[PDB]
Amino acid sequence: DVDSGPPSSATSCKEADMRNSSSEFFNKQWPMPINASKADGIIYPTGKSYSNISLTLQGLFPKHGDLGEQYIYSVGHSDSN
Amino acid sequence: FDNLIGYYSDDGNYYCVRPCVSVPLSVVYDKTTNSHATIFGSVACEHIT
Ligand SMILES: *[C@@H]1O[C@H](CO)[C@@H](O[C@@H]2O[C@H](CO)[C@@H](O)[C@H](O)[C@H]2NC(C)=O)[C@H](O)[C@H]1NC(C)=O
Ligand SMILES: *[C@@H]1O[C@H](CO)[C@@H](O[C@@H]2O[C@H](CO)[C@@H](O)[C@H](O)[C@H]2NC(C)=O)[C@H](O)[C@H]1NC(C)=O
Ligand SMILES: *[C@@H]1O[C@H](CO)[C@@H](O)[C@H](O)[C@H]1NC(C)=O
Repeated sequence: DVDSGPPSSATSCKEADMRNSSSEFFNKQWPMPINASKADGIIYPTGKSYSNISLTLQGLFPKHGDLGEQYIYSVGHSDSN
Repeated sequence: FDNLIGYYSDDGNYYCVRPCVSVPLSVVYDKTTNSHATIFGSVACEHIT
């Protein structure tokens, strides 16, 4: 197999402050929906290129107007002084 | 129609790929005098020679 390097020598993990999605700290909602008119979230064809044409392609695309799921990464606790 | 149109070569020049074409043919024929001539339609003589 492939060597992943040395294992972690720390025998102690770090305590995390768990807050649910309705903890009035992560419910700030900026929607940002999928807009097809901007070609949002469009995966290009893998081995071809096209110029100055409009094509109907079957593939894997997001739905128009999809709000999606919003994830926020925060900063941990630290001392004021 | 999923046909090759252009190609980016290794020398740095873009090229246009077109299918190989043949010149059209028309034959004008006269039965009474038994004489005929050929017509290369819509193409100049410099492409014929
Ligand atoms: C950082 O991680 C990489 C990959 O997880 C480590 O690279 C491996 O190092 C071991 C030796 O300890 C080799 O046997 C592997 O072949 C390496 N893999 C790759 C993909 O490079 C690297 O050693 C780590 N560095 C530190 C400082 O921990
Ligand atoms: C990209 O495509 C458009 C439309 O297929 C081209 O616009 C045409 O240009 C010709 C020549 O000037 C006009 O006769 C047509 O009326 C135009 N059609 C439209 C709908 O505008 C355009 O020239 C193409 N661009 C390139 C760089 O090839
Ligand atoms: C999608 O993009 C177009 C062009 O950028 C814009 O006119 C339209 O308002 C956008 N859609 C929404 C819902 O804002």
